[PDB]
Amino acid sequence: GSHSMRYFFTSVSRPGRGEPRFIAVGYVDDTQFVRFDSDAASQRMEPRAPWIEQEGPEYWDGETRKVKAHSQTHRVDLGTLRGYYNQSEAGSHTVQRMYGCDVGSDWRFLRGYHQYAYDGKDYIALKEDLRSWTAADMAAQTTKHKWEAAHVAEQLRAYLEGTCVEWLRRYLENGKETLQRTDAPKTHMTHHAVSDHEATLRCWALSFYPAEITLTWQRDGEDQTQDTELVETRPAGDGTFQKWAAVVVPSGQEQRYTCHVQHEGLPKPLTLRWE
Amino acid sequence: MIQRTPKIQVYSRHPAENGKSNFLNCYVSGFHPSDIEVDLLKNGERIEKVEHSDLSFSKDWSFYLLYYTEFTPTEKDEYACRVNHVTLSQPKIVKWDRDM
Amino acid sequence: TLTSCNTSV
Repeated sequence: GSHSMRYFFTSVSRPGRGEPRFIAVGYVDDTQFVRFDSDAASQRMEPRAPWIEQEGPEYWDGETRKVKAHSQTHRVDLGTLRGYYNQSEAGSHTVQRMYGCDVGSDWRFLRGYHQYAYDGKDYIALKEDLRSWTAADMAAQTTKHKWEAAHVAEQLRAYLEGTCVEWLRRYLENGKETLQRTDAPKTHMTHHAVSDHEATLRCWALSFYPAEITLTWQRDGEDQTQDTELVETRPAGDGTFQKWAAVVVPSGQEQRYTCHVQHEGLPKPLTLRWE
Repeated sequence: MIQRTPKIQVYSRHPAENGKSNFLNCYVSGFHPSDIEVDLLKNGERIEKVEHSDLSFSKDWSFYLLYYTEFTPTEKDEYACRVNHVTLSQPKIVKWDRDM
Repeated sequence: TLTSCNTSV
């Protein structure tokens, strides 16, 4: 399994209603492990997975230190962006940032990210090379220049290839039961008659980890991609995900349709049928 | 200003077996801005101890959140999600279907 | 673990 640590930060200005809000969450694969929310009593980085709790005063203090410094930078960022777009002081705005790293199955550095958006649109993004930037517009280009000059990407490689990878692995090591598991999907199908001449056939995938899964319906071998209702993979709230694919069969045609489920935890992918 | 409408899924954590404990989830995803209101309803009435996850977002910068509450399904009991966001001309209600 | 970085746009 390939693994990833990503961190997500959201800053939203509240004109008149104080300091902006900064929410920070971190993730290893589909498991969230930490959080920070400006509007909280705490004002500390909190654990959100059992395996990080044990870490230590030092861990928790340093991450509180850093997340609060990130908080302040994103709210210096917010005013600068207002200037770069010479916007009102009355408007709310949202910046969002996401950085992290991916390791393959051998747990070595595979990919490094750092992207930044403003008002739900790309603003600037480090490229896979981890030295150059993709500046969306003129403003993102001023910013690009600034970071070119201060050699910020040189410092970025240090974190995403050293520390991010180092810690992700530590996190895999230390959260082994959660993080190195692969819960294979529990599949089954439903049949409810929509009418006299047609019926819904729904293929379920339940209690699985990681979220990556393909749920495909077929009729006589033909892909049914234009005719499948596919819901988005949702969380069950216990660290597993759920998903379903449905088709409306002309009655009598049930034995033509086959569901197909592919997930990291399934030795060979499943083909299911109503019979 | 980008404004994206929330997709809503209200479901349970486990197969709804009447008389047994489960959780009623309402996952909103796909929205922008962050600001969203989501209530879980038991027979129209608004359920009050309702948690939600920590705000996170997808590749395309839209936001998602899971709201949830412990519940024991009945056959007569009706449950739902009421969601409200700048994109909705009125609060969206989606009923729970135990088979979805 | 978070980066310690205070670079603004």
